[PDB]
Amino acid sequence: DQRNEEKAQREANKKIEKQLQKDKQVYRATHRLLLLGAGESGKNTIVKQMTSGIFETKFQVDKVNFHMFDVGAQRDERRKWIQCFNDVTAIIFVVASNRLQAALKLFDSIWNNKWLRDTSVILFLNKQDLLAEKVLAGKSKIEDYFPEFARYTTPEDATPEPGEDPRVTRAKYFIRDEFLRISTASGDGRHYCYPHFTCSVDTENIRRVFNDCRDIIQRMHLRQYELL
Amino acid sequence: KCNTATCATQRLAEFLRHSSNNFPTNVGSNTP
Amino acid sequence: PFLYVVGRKKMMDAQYKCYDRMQQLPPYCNRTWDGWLCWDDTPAGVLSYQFCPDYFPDFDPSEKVTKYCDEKGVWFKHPENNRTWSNYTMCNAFTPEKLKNAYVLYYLAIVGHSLSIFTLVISLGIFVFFRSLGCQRVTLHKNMFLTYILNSMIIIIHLVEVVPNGELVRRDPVSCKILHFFHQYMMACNYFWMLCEGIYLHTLIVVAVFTEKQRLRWYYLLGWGFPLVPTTIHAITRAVYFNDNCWLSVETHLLYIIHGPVMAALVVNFFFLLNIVRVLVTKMRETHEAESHMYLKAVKATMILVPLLGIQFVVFPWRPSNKMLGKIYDYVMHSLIHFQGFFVATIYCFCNNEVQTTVKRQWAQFKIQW
Amino acid sequence: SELDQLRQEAEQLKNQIRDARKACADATLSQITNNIDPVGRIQMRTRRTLRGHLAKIYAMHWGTDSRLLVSASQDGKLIIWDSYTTNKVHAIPLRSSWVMTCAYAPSGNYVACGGLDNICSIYNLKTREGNVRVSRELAGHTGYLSCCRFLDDNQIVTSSGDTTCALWDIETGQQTTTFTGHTGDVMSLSLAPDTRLFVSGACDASAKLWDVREGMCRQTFTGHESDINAICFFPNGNAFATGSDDATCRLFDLRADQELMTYSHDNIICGITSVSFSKSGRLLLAGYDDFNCNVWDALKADRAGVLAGHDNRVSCLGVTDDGMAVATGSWDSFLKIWN
Amino acid sequence: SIAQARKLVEQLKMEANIDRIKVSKAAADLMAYCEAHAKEDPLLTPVPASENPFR
Amino acid sequence: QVQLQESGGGLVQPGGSLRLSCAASGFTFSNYKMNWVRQAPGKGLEWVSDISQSGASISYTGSVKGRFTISRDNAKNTLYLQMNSLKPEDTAVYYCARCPAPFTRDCFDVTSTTYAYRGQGTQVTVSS
Repeated sequence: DQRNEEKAQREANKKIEKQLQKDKQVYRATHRLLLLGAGESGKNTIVKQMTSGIFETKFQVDKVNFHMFDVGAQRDERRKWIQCFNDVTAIIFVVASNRLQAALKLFDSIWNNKWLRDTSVILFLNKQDLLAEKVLAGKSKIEDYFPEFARYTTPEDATPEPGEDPRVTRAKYFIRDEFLRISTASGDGRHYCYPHFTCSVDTENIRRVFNDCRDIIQRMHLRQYELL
Repeated sequence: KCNTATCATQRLAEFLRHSSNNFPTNVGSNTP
Repeated sequence: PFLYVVGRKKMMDAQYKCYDRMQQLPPYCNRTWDGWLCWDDTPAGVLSYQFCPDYFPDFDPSEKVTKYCDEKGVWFKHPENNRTWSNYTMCNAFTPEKLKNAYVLYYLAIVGHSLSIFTLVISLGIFVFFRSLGCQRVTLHKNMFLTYILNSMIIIIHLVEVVPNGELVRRDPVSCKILHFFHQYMMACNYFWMLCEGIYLHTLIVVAVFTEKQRLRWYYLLGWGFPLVPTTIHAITRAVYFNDNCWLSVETHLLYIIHGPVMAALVVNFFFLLNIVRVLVTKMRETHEAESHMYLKAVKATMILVPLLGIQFVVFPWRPSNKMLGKIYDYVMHSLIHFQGFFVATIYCFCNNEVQTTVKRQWAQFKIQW
Repeated sequence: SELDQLRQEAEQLKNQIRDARKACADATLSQITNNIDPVGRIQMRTRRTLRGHLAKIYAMHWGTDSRLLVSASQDGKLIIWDSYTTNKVHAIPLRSSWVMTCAYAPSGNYVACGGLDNICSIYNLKTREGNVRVSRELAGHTGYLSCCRFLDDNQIVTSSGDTTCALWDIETGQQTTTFTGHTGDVMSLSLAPDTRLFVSGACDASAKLWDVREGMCRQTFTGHESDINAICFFPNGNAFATGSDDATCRLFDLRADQELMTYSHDNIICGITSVSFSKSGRLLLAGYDDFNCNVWDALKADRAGVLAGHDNRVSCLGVTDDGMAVATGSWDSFLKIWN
Repeated sequence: SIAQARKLVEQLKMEANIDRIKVSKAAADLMAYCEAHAKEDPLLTPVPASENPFR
Repeated sequence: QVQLQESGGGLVQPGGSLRLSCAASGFTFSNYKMNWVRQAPGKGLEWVSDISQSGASISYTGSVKGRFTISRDNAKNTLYLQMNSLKPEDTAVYYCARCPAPFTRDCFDVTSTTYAYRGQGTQVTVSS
């Protein structure tokens, strides 16, 4: 009869709703991060620390669970599957250091994507030792590939590099300023960029990600209260 | 005394009830 | 006549205090005991000023009494009786001007409270109607609007039925005591609920930002259940010790039983606001934002949090003795207190971007259907 | 030194195709349907709203009985709702949190889901022993899954994001026929009513008609200016509609080899995310990125109405087989039924 | 390198030889199909509230 | 159908001037962004320059900055890259890339290995 079927359906729906609530209590307690970057950027070294299309890396810090997804295994074209990563708390970007211009254009395309305007990006300027060796050897040059280093002046606002020579600091902060100019050229106060100078053996990267996620969530909470 | 800002409406309410409908002292003559 | 009996007892109590102080203390007018307040012997003193005795409902502490010695004989003599008499004509304390100021203050409360409920029922109706806007913060907002309407509704009916009618107070029904008891609890619920969102805002912006989920079962108990304890203690203490007609009075110091934790709760809210402002200042520092525009944004953030946290009660805690300062305190403090519901509803419901955008979309949706 | 000859031959063949298409065209659809009564303003209201999803809904598929429907969202859950009573019959926690599509078997025994894992998972629902688990995990695609459709209880067609569509075979785990010829990621596919051909809209602004039995492209349709995000066969089976990112919907014909009509408005510029047809094939309910779906008169290319009830962009919509109602799913984790 | 061009050209020859009827006949057939099944479209022609399940 | 046909390109001495005009067809010109991409032999595809819709924002890569001058003729459906003072490092096959979506500035995937809307291209080489 209809009564028994209705009662069974209601019981099953109540059980399924209880399961949905239980799963929601743990879904909102985990932050999803998209690890993206150009090839040979050293992100695989961070991944290996802990074919398919998405690699899941579950790590936690300060009792907070983070869910980082590596997108290796997909094709080069990414204007379609990048729209799925719009609810992620942050988009980790790894840049190797014209290999830099491709990364700059990729970050530019990410920044003004209509579905990625809400999401903020964490910038990881990987391979600092390689940049220092390249700029110290003198075999190649950056002025020819960027006609702005000649007139560029070191930002006196921040240069906390005690053991680093002036030239390596100039190159590092020039790359950081090149990324930041694109980031802040068309921002609307809804998303921000977090540059970070990390090597290939830095164990602090997880702490950097944790702090940047904390700042992102704090700013979002401030925005929801209309304080900012 | 209740001079705190929290008990401000009650103080105004007490003044109206005690003044509009008097609870005069008549101090002018045969009074201290 | 309990207040009259209470006032009569203070007259003899002050007489004993005056006599005790005179006994201990070892062109000279003889000391004479005045009925309301004694005058110590003075060596030809003219215009000796002291504040009004205020032992009676008519008198008020603002005005002060005076007399002179040896200006005529040794003491001033009243022409009608040819006997010593002190001038209390300024201690009347009920003048056409003093009554006029209070009425413009009472009618301001009625207009403000009526407008506050008008802006809050629409604000509460919008939040419950729009399910998309629903959030953990919205549930606290709904409770603030619910406790704002209830507090304002009790206040307005108290000022149009109980206060104007003296016959109702004279009989002192047991029902009239219930109205004041609910007025105390509802007003304490409103003030204690301010601390609840003061904690929630501090527990979201500053501390434990990562953990979005937090149980609200302890917020409801603090908001509603907790204020019952100070209110039920006040009811017991007043009845056994100091019971007036309809329990409606402000003279007693027993009112701090319900006004003590409320002041402490709002003091904690002041500390939370400073931490949030410090965080907000730090947050915009890392963006390297211009300092000239930085100050204006910080000022706006503090001002919009003034009505939500009920922060004005601690910025101007006690009344001004001077008449001009007193008039300013009365016209400013009541304006913020009586219009607090209007300010809270306007800022958090009539100005929110998400609330506005949903309204515009739904209104456009309605116009297509019609 | 044959590159120039090959390019010249390709250009000559393209010119011949264009000339053949021009010869077969004598009167446009607009000048042949301007004698019928317009449908007029239409309006549907949300009869049911289905809630319970935590993340954005990317796909939904009605059952063949117009009673049950499945929905996939990015929180790793497959909820099988009951449209009539708004009851959740099933809730399958997927092992992948990035499911991009879902399907319902014609017999209702199985369901499918695929996403950013290049794996199509088949879940058995008809088994009743307290457990509902994945039966077969189809692997072999390189790009991400975009849309999967069931031909039978043992055959499923998948459209991956590596310019390849494949015809699978459950209970074996290996493919049967692989369709190649696209130059961009395949975003959607739709099976013919008679289950012998299927079109696929890729990111090359072109749609190809494939033969399931053989595995070779029959016709290629061009005319769109951007990536095709959705496709849907006409109920007659001799036509289909394409929803692209150039804010225009175009209706192609399988016999004339060329487009028939376009559905564009100057006041809206948004990519079409989903395209579906009514039971009679007169209305074209195509969702948009501006948070609502627009109903298009296929015969007259005039907008009959708009369904504005979604807070976020509609990512999937589908009319039931009997045409009783149309369900649209947006990115705000809300599933709505319109009648 | 060179195989993809040859495959594209051969597929073009396959697509060049298909039959293409006059577009007027296709439009007439589509219009006839739409008008023939118009009475069986609840979305197009409204169905009474008694005869729809979603009440 | 989108069909970007290029022009120009030949054996010229270093320091010369070349012009590459792209004949756009099959789509509305003044709705999309345009880019310039070159593929040097033995190397991957690289991005040369881009011009926004209606010629509002003009930007070049570091190597060619201050050298080339693009121009978008919306009416005539063409796009130029006025080369001047060429260098033996500019020998590459050049293509015009149509930008994937209209009225959008994200403009993804331009330098991908297989891009559907990219033009055929012409070989530009410099030697003596």
